[PDB]
Amino acid sequence: LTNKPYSFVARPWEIRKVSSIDVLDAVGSNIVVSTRTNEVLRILPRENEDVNEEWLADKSRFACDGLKRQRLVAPMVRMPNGELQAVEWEGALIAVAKAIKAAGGQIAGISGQLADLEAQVALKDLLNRLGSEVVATEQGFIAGGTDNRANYLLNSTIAGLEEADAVLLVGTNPRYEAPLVNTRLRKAYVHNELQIASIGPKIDLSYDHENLGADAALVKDVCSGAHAFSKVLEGAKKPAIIIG
Amino acid sequence: QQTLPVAEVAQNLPKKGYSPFGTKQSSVAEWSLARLDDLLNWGRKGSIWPLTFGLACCAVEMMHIAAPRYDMDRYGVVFRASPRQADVIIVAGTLTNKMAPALRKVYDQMPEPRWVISMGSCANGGGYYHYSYSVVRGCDRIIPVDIYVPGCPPTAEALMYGVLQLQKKVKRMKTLQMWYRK
Amino acid sequence: TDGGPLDPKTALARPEELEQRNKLSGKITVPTAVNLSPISGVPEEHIRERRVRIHIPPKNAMQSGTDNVNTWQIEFDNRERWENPLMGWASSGDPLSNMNVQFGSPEEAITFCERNGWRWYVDGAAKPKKERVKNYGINFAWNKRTRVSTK
Amino acid sequence: PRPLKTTNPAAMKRGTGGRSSFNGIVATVFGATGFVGRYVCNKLGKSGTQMILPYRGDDSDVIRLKVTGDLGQVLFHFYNLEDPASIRDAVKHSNVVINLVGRDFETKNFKFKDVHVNGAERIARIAREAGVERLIHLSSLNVEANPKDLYVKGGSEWLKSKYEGELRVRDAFPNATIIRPADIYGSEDRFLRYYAHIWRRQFRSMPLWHKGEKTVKQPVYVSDVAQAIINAAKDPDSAGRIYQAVGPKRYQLSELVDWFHRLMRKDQKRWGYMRYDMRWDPTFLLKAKLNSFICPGTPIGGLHPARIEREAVTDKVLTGVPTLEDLGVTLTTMEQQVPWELRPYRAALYYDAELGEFETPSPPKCIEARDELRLFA
Amino acid sequence: RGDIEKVTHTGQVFDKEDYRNARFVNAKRYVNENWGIKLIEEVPPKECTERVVFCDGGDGPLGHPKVYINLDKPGNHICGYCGLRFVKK
Amino acid sequence: NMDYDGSMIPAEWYGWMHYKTDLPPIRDGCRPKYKWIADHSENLSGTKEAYYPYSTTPNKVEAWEPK
Amino acid sequence: AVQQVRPILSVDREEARKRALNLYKAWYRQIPYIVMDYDIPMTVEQCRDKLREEFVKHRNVTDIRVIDMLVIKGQMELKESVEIWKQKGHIMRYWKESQDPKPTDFLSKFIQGVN
Ligand SMILES: NC(=O)C1=CN([C@@H]2O[C@H](COP(=O)(O)OP(=O)(O)OC[C@H]3O[C@@H](n4cnc5c(N)ncnc54)[C@H](OP(=O)(O)O)[C@@H]3O)[C@@H](O)[C@H]2O)C=CC1
Ligand SMILES: CCCCCCCCCCCC
Ligand SMILES: CCCCCCCCCCCC
Ligand code: SF4
Ligand SMILES: [Zn+2]
Repeated sequence: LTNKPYSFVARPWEIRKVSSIDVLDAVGSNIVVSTRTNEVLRILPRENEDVNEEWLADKSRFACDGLKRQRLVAPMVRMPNGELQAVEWEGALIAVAKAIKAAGGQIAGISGQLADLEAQVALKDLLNRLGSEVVATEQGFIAGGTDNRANYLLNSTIAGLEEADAVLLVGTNPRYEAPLVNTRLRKAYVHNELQIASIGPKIDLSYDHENLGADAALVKDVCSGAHAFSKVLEGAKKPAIIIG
Repeated sequence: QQTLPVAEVAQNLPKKGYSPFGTKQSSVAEWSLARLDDLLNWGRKGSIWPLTFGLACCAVEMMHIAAPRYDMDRYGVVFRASPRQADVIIVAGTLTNKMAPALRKVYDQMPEPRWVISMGSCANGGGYYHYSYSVVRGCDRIIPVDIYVPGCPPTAEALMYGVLQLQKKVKRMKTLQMWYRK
Repeated sequence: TDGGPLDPKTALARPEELEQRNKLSGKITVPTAVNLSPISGVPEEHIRERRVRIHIPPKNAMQSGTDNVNTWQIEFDNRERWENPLMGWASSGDPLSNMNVQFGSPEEAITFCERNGWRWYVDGAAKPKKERVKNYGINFAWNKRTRVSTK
Repeated sequence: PRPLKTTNPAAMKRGTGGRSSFNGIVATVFGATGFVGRYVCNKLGKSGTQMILPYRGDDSDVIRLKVTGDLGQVLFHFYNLEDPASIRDAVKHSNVVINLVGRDFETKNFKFKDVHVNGAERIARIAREAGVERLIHLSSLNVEANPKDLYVKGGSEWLKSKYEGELRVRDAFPNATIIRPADIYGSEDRFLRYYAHIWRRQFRSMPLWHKGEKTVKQPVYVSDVAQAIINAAKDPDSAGRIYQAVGPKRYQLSELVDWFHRLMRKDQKRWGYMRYDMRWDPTFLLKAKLNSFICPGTPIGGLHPARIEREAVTDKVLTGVPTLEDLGVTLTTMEQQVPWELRPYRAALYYDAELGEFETPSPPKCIEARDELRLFA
Repeated sequence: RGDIEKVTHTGQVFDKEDYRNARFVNAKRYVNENWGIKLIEEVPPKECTERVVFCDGGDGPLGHPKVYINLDKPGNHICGYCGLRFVKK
Repeated sequence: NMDYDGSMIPAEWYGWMHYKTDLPPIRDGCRPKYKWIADHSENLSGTKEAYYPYSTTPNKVEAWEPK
Repeated sequence: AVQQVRPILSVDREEARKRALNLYKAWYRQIPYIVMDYDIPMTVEQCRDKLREEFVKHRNVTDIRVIDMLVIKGQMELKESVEIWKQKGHIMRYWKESQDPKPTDFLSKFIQGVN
């Protein structure tokens, strides 16, 4: 059984192996990238027991072709005739600087999904130095949850989620959103006899599970204690609640 | 790419002649300068004098055109010790970091016209010691090269192929006709 | 001692020469933190610019063997490679991009980098071993979800 | 604002500043055989520029230019200024065309109009029709419409030819970086080699026009001109501009010649060097005319009446026209290079001298503005 | 000259705006006229009776290493070394 | 005439001239003759029809193409 | 910390400083014989300024064994310059006369290339 995107491309003694971390999934799985003669070849797992444990998703592995297609190689400026034309770096930089000087106080910035920590820090430093106190992120969040980490953190460890006894999914599909968390939940289902209830539509989690419903009011009911899975979570030794 | 012609096509073609500049040039002065250039290139492609240089193993092959199987003195080619009394320097062997000003000085003190034969893989592009610290990556980046003999030890057949191709390059070398058309 | 002929370069030497030879035969006190950047012959740009990663090399995920994992190594940061316009090879202006230096412990590599003056950092520590129980009776179990469906 | 034409990942700049890399410039260097062309080719090959070098003569004249570039960055071509098809083949894949084509003397096949005017028009028109972005054709410093003859009858045809050529190139190619250099000093030049030669001096005596006092020159070093050509090629803002190329300080010709013979270990007493006015000497002009006549190629020592008019004229800069400091290049003083440059032309090199045998000569005096206006009054 | 704009069997040709076609004004481009794809689909497939067949390049020790191809699946089975096609009716 | 060199000998007579085999190609029935075997060519260096190398792989990184 | 090692030609820092000053004196005497003999385009004052810069970039070291290794290497270059033992191509290597200087500001480094 052989990688078909990596069909006869290179050889394993030739490969420069560089340690990296995949960014497409939110697991942050440790990978090793096969680079030979200044080209990406394939993505392979690197063993971190806490994060991924020799396992990699198909989206994280078979997206080495996406670094070859639809790339941006030149700085482009929309000329006033209506077309985006490739220009030099210095002309693009002074055009963006002239647009910034023409803005005069109304400047905002949005961070995406592939941005690292350092570009976000540099963007926030540029906006705060220019007098703009507004920054943005593409995926939304609750109001007031920024100050405490635990509102946006998988506080139970991914290596600790294999020791969970009963988990509750509130509107998430961990088979596709973060698949190594689903491998940890499958390991805890096989070994630790985990019983799992989910809230939302019917989903296949690659194991047997019960769907409580699609209404949000029963999300209160598990927090109220009237539902039997609230008694399951209270009687469990290591409970958890996973929210998408 | 063209191939050698078939013997019927070869019988259709006439003889090439000794002169690479053609028989007639539609001018008396052009014909006289072309024949003077032919005499000069005959005197220059006859008896080029290589230089006793011999950096490395490829040099041992250089004595196999001295050795009586191949006989470089049959062609006029004869070794001279001084670079002033030499037309050719056969850079043959590993050119290292300490031999960069040595080869540049010996090439510069050699008088014009100058043709350099690069014999051997070390002299062409570094070869088996290309990725080392001390070896200069070929002798092109210090001195000009006109002939690249490709074998690591070339056969002395293959070295005299480079010598004969240098003689054909000198035979096609034109200076008086260039002076008339400059 | 022996009643033979004495050594003439020690008997005829001045008292300043006897003091000079005995002081070089002794042991001086030096700090153990020694910077050897001007001695090693490295250009100063690679000293102030390159970052050194000390790491245990990654196991090949397609291969069960761990013999190549059993060492630590020093490697240097990857600079720009490019395509030469003639023929299409991978030209590189980085002389240190191809050097992996083997070491036994990260403390030895840290002291070596402090000796040679490199800007060092450790990517990851030594991997702890988790005790996992493996036996054949779990595959065929009674009222357990770990009963295997293969075979 | 400034568009990028190529938009190909093989064509963009990549790598560091070495020879094996690519700087994104594909330069065609016309007249690369000559004195400026070697330094221009070396300064291009230091940055990894792919160069097309067209030669009009023999292969042995341009075989020495393979050293400057790496493998694949030097491509030789055969051209002639009477054939536009070879120039069309030469500049068809070039972003930069450098015109160093010129000749100091008349030739039986090419006159001054045929090499400075008409050949420049053929090169500039073919480069404009081939889509070449830049053109860095050179000029002379003292170009004028009607340059008056100072000594000889028939002189200053070269300056008029370069002037007519530079306005017709600026008419034909609308944005050409015209560089006007003064007398250029270097190795293999004509300026130091003309004064150092046997045929210029007469019986160990040096003939100069007005004893060298009334001629003020501002010479420029050749790598400064070459690096100015590189900086004009790399900067797109230098297009359609005229750049004066002079040195940092001004000298008069008598002080320059006396300093040259002080550097050459040719003093007043031991060697017998003396300076006398060339205007009272009718032998030297007949000698220059005979040297220009009987030589089938280059005259011996570069001695011809055009060289006499080139050294006779005074180097005058025009206010409002930018110098080489606008191009970002530093300028090299003669006190850094010419003591090394006149080392092979020193007299009595057989003498195994000690350290204090020969004294280091004094640097020459530099003429100021007020002294120049007092001298020219 | 048509060898500059000719396409090799790896699907490579230089563009008209590329500077790398300036290397071919003095030396002609080498494109191999014998593409391996056309000369391997010109060879007809071999009809066989046995369930498995062996291939060794057709020369013995001078061919490729001997491999066995299964023919129970319908269609044309391609040897991965030499490209010869086998079929079972 | 005066253009002979060692590259004019074809591939079939090359081993007979270099004493590799004692069998001439007239009676050498083991030498193959295929449809794709090209005719012999001499060394074309120093000629307008020489060989000059290039990259055989195409471009592996594709740009955007905004339109 | 503390370590007992064998010394190289000096016990304390004062002798190593004396050896470095002896190197400076010997290189000062050797510079005018370097200039007149090697056929290099460098004035004597430029040579002495380059010698001063070579000592300045090694003023920062403090360890006596490192200082004495530098003294041994400088004595080797002095011995390779008293006897000629070299060419003009290697004497000019201290000045780096062929390398074009690179800018240090971040905008020019951003425009030129990733290095
Ligand atoms: N002191 C100086 O040198 C000064 C020079 N300039 C200008 O700078 C430029 C370069 O100067 P420089 O290097 O010294 O001059 P050179 O005479 O040394 O070089 C001129 C170049 O042009 C070529 N050439 C000459 N005539 C023709 C022609 N008819 N057709 C085609 N090519 C020809 C020569 O080729 P080849 O050698 O093969 O015959 C050579 O490569 C010229 O335009 C000159 O006017 C201006 C002021 C001072
Ligand atoms: C061999 C004699 C050469 C004479 C050259 C001219 C000398 C002029 C001297 C004028 C008075 C200083
Ligand atoms: C060959 C002789 C040249 C002499 C040049 C000097 C003449 C000095 C006297 C001038 C009188 C007008
Ligand atoms: S090319 Fe081969 S035979 Fe010649 S010197 Fe190098 S290793 Fe020796
Ligand atoms: Zn097969």
